[PDB]
Amino acid sequence: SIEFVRIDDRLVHGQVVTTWLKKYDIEQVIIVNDRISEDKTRQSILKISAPVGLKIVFFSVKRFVEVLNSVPIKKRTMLIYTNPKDVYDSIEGNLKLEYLNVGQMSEKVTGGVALGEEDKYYFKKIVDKGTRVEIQMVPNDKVTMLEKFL
Repeated sequence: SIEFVRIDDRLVHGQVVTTWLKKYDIEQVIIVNDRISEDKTRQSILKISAPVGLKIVFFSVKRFVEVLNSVPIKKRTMLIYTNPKDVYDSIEGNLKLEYLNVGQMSEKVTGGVALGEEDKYYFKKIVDKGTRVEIQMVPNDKVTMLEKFL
């Protein structure tokens, strides 16, 4: 029951994410990131910043792939990544991804997304695997298809 997967440098920072948690009626955010999965300090800050009723879990890519293949996911879940490489590695780990939302990436391509060489490489692999990829900060924001810049 992964409802929504998003690439966002802010993660759970601000009013940006909560629009998405309302829209998809999210009960659970999984932040899938190696560094954050390592770092209790940034986990504590993100837990401190999360809205009232939200369960937040942190996984490395490896561990998340393992869980994905070993555990059914009941709660309505939003996955947040910070880069397309971890998304593609999750796809090879059997994440079925028809639609991928890109929030903020901090070179410049559009207002909110700054792409490197690695980013363009993996984004191209994602769009190649069939995934529909949309830059959109907020549900009311204008959609731009990322393939545009690939």
